[PDB]
Parts: sequence; C-alpha cells; structure tokens
Amino acid sequence: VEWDAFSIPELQNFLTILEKEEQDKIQQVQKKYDKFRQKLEEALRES
Amino acid sequence: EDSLTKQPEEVFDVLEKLGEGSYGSVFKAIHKESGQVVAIKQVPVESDLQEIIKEISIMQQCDSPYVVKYYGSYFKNTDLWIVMEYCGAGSVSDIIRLRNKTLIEDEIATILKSTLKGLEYLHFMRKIHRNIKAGNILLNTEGHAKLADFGVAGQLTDTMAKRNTVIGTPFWMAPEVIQEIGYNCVADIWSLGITSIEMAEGKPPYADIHPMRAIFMIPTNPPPTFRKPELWSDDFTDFVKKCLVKNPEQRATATQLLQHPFIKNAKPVSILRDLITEAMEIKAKRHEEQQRELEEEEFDFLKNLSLEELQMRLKALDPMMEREIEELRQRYTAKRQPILDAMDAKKRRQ
Ligand SMILES: Nc1ncnc2c1ncn2[C@@H]1O[C@H](COP(=O)(O)OP(=O)(O)NP(=O)(O)O)[C@@H](O)[C@H]1O
Ligand SMILES: [Mg+2]
Repeated sequence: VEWDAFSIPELQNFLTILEKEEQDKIQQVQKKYDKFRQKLEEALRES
Repeated sequence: EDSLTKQPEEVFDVLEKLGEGSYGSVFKAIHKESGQVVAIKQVPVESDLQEIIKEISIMQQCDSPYVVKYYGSYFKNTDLWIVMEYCGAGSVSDIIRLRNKTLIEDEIATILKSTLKGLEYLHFMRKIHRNIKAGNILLNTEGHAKLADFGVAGQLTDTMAKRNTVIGTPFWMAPEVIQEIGYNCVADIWSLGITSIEMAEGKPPYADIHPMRAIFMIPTNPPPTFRKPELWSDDFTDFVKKCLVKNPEQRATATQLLQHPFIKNAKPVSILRDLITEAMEIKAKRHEEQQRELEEEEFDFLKNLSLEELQMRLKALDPMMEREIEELRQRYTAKRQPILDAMDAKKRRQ
C-alpha cells in the first residue's frame, strides 16, 4: 500500500481500525487465560 | 457390531498424537480387547459431514491388504471418530521427509510392487483412485505399503471447493485428465509414474513451478525424466518411461507393470525394514526431544497431571500473558508504523 496517497482523516480511520483490532485480540487472549485458570483451579478442587 | 454401540474411549486407549492435515488430528490407539493396534482420526462434525462420509463409504467397501482397511465409526463430543488401519511408518512422503533422504531403487521397487498390486485390485473392480501420490501411500510398522486418501468421483466438476483445490496441485495429473476433465484407470498409472520420480528425487516434476503454468505444460511437453538419469538403472528408467506415456491407450496397465523387470525382480518387504526403523526411530527421538522442550521453558492433560505440576503452571500463568500480549503490542506498532510515517509527512506539508 502507498499510504502517502491518503489524507489525514482517512489515515486516522486506519489507525483506529488497527487499534480496534488490537484490543479485540488482546482481550481474546485474556478470555483464553481466564478460561484456563477456571479449569486449572477447578481441577485443583478435584485433587 | 456390539463394539460399535459402545463409547469410543471404552474400547480403545488413545496414545500419542501422530500429526494432522486439513480436516482434523490423527492419533495412535490400541484395541483393548484383542490388542490389535489401530488408528483414530477426529473430525469436527460442523464442517461438511457429507464430504467426510463419502470417503468413508468408499474405503469401507474396499477389502485389500494393499488398501488401508477401514473398521468403523463412533460419535463423541462434536467429533466423528474414524477407526483406521495403523500404518506406523507413515506415508512414503513422510519417511522421505523424516530421514531427509530420497529412496533407493530397491526400496522404490518393493514399495511400487505393492502399490501396483493395489492399483490392479482397484482397477479390476472398475474403480479409480483419482489421486495417487507419495503422500497417499502408507507403510505400516512391518513394511507393507497401502493406498489411502482416495479421490472421489466427480472431484473435478464439483462446484468450487474441490473444483479448485485439485487444480492448485496438478503435478500428478495425467494429460487426458486436464483435457477431458475426468479420469480413466490408466490415469493412476501416470500418477504412479510421477510418484516414481517423487520417491527418487524428493519432489515431482514441475513441483516448484506455478500451477497455472504446469496445467499448460503437462499436456504439451514431452513426459519428464530424471534430473540425473545416469544415477538410475535401465530397468528403473524404462519402467518410468512406460508409465509416463501421454497417450492413455498406449499406457501400460497395472496388470502389465507388475511384469516389468524392475518390479518382478524386486526384493522382499524386509529391505524396507531398515529404512522404516530409522524413520520410526527418528519419529520417537523427535517425540521425546520435543516433549522435554515443551515441559521445560513453560481437558485431558489436567486429568492426567500431578498436583505439583498443576499448581506451579497456574502460578506461572500470568508471566506467560505479559509476554503473550506484549508481542501483540509490538506487532501492531509495526503495522501502524507506516501509517504514522505517512501522517508525519502530511503533517509537514500543510
Ligand atoms: N493409520 C495411520 N497410522 C499411522 N500414521 C497415520 C495413519 N493415518 C495417517 N497417518 C499420518 O498422519 C498424517 C495426517 O493424516 P491426515 O489427517 O489424513 O492428513 P493428510 O492425509 O496428510 N492430508 P489429506 O490427504 O488431505 O487428508 C498422514 O499424512 C500420515 O502421515
Ligand atoms: Mg489422509
């Protein structure tokens, strides 16, 4: 992509989209680690 | 039939994982009752049940020592369990991959001798494999080659999914398949011919070339040979020539290729014993070597885990997150680096 072709507001929309994508994957891994504690812990309760 | 009504885990003790492809994971297992080792594949039902079952119905109606035997099925937790014959040594493609070495003639002849037996068996029943290649020829722990992962009738003109995935890899296709958009028994012989070169050189002719370009070459150019034909015998060389015959009416049948010297003078399956042990041994060395690595630098493993190795992972769980999401923050600073460098310029111009 030749990003030099876009304007400030446009380009800004892209940074926003990449951030919206980042937060949605940083929270996708948190939901992964918080579903893992709830299983390691429930397993400790079986010991 | 009574063992089919029982639940899977209660009939077989599933052991180590063996690998995967594009439709699920393959596993090793042991029949608790007779001790006969079997294989068990696990596919997600949600993803096109019709396509999986069609292959199942084709393999189950096959009964040959040269065709991988299918035993039955079960249903368990959104996963359809397929019990298959256990070919421990993996596929010819995997063995060549594992050892990092091509196959010697004698090795090739033996493998081809049984592969041909399978083709003859199939063709005699007026069936077609439609998809012969090294990756679909499986060797068991003893050295017995078997045909697997069959193609299915009409896999070329079936809309888009399979009317496009086969197109992407046409290196084993016979010329008349490209021009007729269909298959004849002798098509498999051509594929076998290419597979012969695949075993000696490690990859088929035109493999490294763009498909679209191959699709045009195969029916146009003269049949391929060895990149170094002096390293191979005259029996071997000639046999290949007889398979790679562009005219499907002048292409030797499976029944006839069994009469060719290269094959008729083939060694017993015991010569594979040595190349098989190395492959399986390396397969084990990688297994243990890799299991000790994933255990160091760190709904079944938890049931099979100890109390103290379960309590210490939970404690070392957070440290794994600061390194997991700090990498994500570095990846997206890279993705936005251009956009910011561009905005930099535009903020300098106005
Ligand atoms: N019964 C078996 N015993 C031992 N190894 C096996 C057995 N079946 C399959 N394998 C190996 O496991 C690998 C993965 O199997 P699979 O899920 O079918 O992927 P794939 O067959 O290579 N891709 P595809 O041809 O599209 O199905 C195979 O390539 C074999 O090497
Ligand atoms: Mg397969």
